[PDB]
Amino acid sequence: HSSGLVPRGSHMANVAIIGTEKSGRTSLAANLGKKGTSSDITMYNNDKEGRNMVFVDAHSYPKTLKSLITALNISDIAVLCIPPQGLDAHTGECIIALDLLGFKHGIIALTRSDSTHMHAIDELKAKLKVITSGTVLQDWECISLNTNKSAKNPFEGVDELKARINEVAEKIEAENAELNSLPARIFIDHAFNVTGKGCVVLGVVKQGISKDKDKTKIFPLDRDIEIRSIQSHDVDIDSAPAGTRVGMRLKNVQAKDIERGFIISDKEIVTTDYTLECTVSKFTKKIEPASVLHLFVGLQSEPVRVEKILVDGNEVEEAKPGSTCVLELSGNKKLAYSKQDRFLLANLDLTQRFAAYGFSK
Repeated sequence: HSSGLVPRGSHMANVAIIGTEKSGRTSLAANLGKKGTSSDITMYNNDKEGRNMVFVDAHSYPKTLKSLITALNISDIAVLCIPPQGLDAHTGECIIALDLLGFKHGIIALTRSDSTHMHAIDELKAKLKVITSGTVLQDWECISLNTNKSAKNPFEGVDELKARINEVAEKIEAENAELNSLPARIFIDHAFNVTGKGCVVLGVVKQGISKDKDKTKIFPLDRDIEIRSIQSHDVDIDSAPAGTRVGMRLKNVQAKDIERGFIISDKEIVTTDYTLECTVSKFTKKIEPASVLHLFVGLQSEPVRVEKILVDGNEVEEAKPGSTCVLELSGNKKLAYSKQDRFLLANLDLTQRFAAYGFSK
């Protein structure tokens, strides 16, 4: 039994459209759905074509990492846009980020196809088979396409991209369904006041099934809240299973006290310090005590200091690129997380800024 006249269906996909400067990312996202919420990321909704699809354009990357990492941690499928001759520093940084995230499901869009030739595209596909070997991208399809209605081959490859997104989406729907039996968690990416509605948050159910009228909590505030209604693609629903992009009206909390990164759930860890078992990228600088990193967990991102580095429980003066270590980290702000949440560490002053992933010890 469910609300309304026709069940939602577990038909949905949340897709991140990412990549380097001048890669056709925004034009692709903009031609795949209707412009919705827009901050440092922009949602393009499309519930007109079978799935409730949300495409998130990380338009503030490469300027900021938060734009990219937010788009990624609310999405289940990544479309990495690489333009002709587009093997540059940011395409490399995106590949490294996806691989440090263990991001399973994606597609390479070889954009701007009308600006290039088959034989060049075949050479770039060959190249990418190399760069992505032994990474999570290794078996991602590369689809050549453009979004130029005036080209000789207008919108070639867009139908093929969409068909591959739907194939991957079907696999993710089964994976997310397995998570329905877990306790609900919802990650919030936006919060605002709505006249006559009060506190509304937008987010995605990460696991479990969130139900209308649930009495639960919000973290890191650690405050009791009630879910007054859940909306998906403009329609109120009684329940929202894992994977569902939601808008929720909340009782007992004010939008001004919520930030992107807050979590609705019955229990989360809240700390300002972290002890992480980390795997350091081969493509970063050795990590040293008392140095500065940026930490991302869920949809949160804050500066941290490395207090202590251990290898085999013994304290060391460095963690080399491409090594494993424990990092004791300290920070100012209280963050919420559970142990399943992958942490990413960055050095914002580098060229390739991603340093490591880790999990709470």
